[PDB]
Amino acid sequence: MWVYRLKGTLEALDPILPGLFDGGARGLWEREGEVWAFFPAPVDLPYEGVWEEVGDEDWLEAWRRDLKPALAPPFVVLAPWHTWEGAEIPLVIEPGMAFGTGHAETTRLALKALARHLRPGDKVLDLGTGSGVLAIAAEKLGGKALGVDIDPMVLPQAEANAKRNGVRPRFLEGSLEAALPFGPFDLLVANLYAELHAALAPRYREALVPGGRALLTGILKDRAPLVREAMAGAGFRPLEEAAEGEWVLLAYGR
Amino acid sequence: KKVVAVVKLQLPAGKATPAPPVGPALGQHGANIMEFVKAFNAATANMGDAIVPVEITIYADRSFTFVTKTPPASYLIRKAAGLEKGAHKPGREKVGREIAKQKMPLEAAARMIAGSARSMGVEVVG
Ligand SMILES: Nc1ncnc2c1ncn2[C@@H]1O[C@H](CSCC[C@H](N)C(=O)O)[C@@H](O)[C@H]1O
Ligand SMILES: [Cl-]
Ligand SMILES: [Cl-]
Repeated sequence: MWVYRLKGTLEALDPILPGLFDGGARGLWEREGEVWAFFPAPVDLPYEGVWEEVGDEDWLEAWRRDLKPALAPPFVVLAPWHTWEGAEIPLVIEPGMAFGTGHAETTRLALKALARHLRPGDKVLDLGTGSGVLAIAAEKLGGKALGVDIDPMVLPQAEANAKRNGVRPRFLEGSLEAALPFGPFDLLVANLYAELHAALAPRYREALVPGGRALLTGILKDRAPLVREAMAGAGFRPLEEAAEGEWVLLAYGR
Repeated sequence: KKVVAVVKLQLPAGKATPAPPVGPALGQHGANIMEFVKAFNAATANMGDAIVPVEITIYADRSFTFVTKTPPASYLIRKAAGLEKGAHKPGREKVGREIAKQKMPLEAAARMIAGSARSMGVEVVG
């Protein structure tokens, strides 16, 4: 394949883009201060760009090969085409348009914390469910899960992931307030961010039964005090802290 | 969710493939190329052969979202004016001869739309 490299952005180059396509371009890609136009073969163009031949990959194959099962003991997070031989609890998640593919440190932190804290039969709130990964994992561990999200786009994805796992968590649009009537819960798991944890702390307390657990992650290491200060002020007991990379998970007892 | 890339492409409606630019542009960040191709093509199925600007937002766990836009102004002017590839034959050839409202995102912005057409240089009737 060939690329024709032009100085400028797509915006700046707007008048010439139809001509690139009429010349045989199959698509355009804005890069740092350049537009790359991809053609099967070079053509004579009036635009003063530069022809460069690029190496032809099978991009589907390159992507499949570098996408590996994501281990988060006791779970392995697998794409639908993955095979697995180990004894781990499989979680099948399509890597798609919803956070929670299993390839985030925070998702993995929360998966391991679930295995440490979740009692069979207990009621679990997955706050900010995204792909559904954590609510599905909670079902696999013997819990009954409610997964909520304010983003309605993820809920059909979370549903379709639940079908890949033979489980049916309850999925719901909204936030903590919309989950409240389904509680109180035995366990809350929330991979969000520090500031939202600090704001919702007192409502976390109301969401949980006495002795209920809050597993909170999505917390940047340097933002952890905001959550510690807030969960103290809401009357929680600290159970453990867990770290991976620049991220932490903080566990609290009601 | 922390954004790791915002990828701007223009692709042919209904016709994304995993070949470049889609393959390398999404692949660089590990986004699901095949899932993008499918959603893109489903979302632009009723659009003919239009150029569709598309913005892909990729997250640290390889999840992504995308937004499609309205065809480029220059594309619309050209298509409405009869300008096409192929049949350039010896002898006579004819020059060419709303989009402002489709491309506006307040009022008579059609001033550098009628003007872009003349820089093209397409004759306007009224
Ligand atoms: N105030 C709020 N209430 C409910 N959900 C929220 C929220 N703010 C953000 N979210 C949702 O929280 C999710 C965070 S990404 C977390 C996805 C998944 N639980 C995982 O562990 O990987 C996003 O889908 C986002 O839409
Ligand atoms: Cl429920
Ligand atoms: Cl019920």
